[PDB]
Amino acid sequence: SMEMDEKDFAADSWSLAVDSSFLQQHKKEVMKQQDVIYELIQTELHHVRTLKIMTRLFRTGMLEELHLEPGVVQGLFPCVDELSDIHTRFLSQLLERRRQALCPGSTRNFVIHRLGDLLISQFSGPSAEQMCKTYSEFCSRHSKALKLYKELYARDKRFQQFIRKVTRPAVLKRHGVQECILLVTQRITKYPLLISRILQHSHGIEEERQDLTTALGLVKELLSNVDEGIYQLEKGARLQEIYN
Amino acid sequence: AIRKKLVIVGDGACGKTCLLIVFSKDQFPEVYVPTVFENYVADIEVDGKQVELALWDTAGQEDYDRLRPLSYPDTDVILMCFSIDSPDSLENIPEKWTPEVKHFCPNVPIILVGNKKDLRNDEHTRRELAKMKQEPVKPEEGRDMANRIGAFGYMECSAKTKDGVREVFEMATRAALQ
Ligand SMILES: C[C@H]1C=CN(CC2C=Nc3ccccc32)CC1
Repeated sequence: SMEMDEKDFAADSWSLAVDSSFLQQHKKEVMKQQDVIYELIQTELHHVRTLKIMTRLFRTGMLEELHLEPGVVQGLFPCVDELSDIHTRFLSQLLERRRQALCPGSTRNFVIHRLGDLLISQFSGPSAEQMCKTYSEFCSRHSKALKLYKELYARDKRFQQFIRKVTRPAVLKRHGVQECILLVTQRITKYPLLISRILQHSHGIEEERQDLTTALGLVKELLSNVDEGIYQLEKGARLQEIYN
Repeated sequence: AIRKKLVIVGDGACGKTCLLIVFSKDQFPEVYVPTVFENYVADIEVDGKQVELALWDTAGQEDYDRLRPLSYPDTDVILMCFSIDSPDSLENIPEKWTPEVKHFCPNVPIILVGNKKDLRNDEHTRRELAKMKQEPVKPEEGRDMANRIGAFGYMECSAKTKDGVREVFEMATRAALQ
């Protein structure tokens, strides 16, 4: 991620991110809502950072430094380009909404009043259909990717030296090839936990409460559709095994 | 520094995310208690052995039966959570979670963790439960369940007051090493 956005999301909460003289000007309920909204953008920035590691560091690193088929690299990181474009666009609209909410003469003090319209747009229409289709594919190829990684690491010396080398810096501690795959898979289920806690503290403006109410139903409908279209793929699974 | 994977399972209101946050931060979050837990690699040295313990959560996955098992591959220790102020969460342990964990993680040790032990001696908590013909989970009830389900251990902790949290994860590291 870029240095501008890391510093903007370095603090543990919105009440720590904003200037203490600006925090003092607000109600308790507003700070509570803003802490939960900040968590959504902070965890989305980290999710996008994870996907940029899988594509720029893992995927492209293997393509430009190792001698394995492009079908092997594809088996390791399925739909990473499709996911990275989906989440970078979602992050882009979240960060822009925050920037437009900043006070004149400030780069830290902001208050996001309208979020539901942004989440309704993301979790409905063609953007929702592209997430349903991409996550159903990713999560089906999830176990196949882990076995391919385990096979490769235990049988290729150059792949082992590549992995040990790129995952050596302390900042990559939580981001292995397998932790990245699980981090992506678990992300979709984090949205109804965050949207329900924002909705819990958004009862002041009735329009915001109903928009978040709708956005939460859109996420649950999307999650139900992703889950209903999952069927684990196995490398070298016979046709007889699949119809049994 | 051998790498081991720990996964925490349980009902939504059992307090599993809180436990994982309090351990990783090592401090009760003074200003904001986070909604979600992504992952964490804990540096733990139990009994002279250095182990990196990856900490995972199934929170949010409880209703998604074909999404939840994608957290189970390569698990070394399972922490089976239940709330002490919710006796119905303990009842769900042998008939919902236990068949599922033993199917996807065969031969992986399970530690029965009763969270929120502070609420066992809480006024409002005992008062609410009495209004449904109930009381908080007693120590012998948790131990009996841990035995009945074939758990490696039964432990109790309070994520709020921090009592017993360090030892759950040092014992988990030990179970993962067997
Ligand atoms: C241990 C402290 C942790 C949370 N505090 C309340 C708080 C501050 N920000 C928010 C946002 C949403 C919900 C609750 C809060 C009080 C106690």
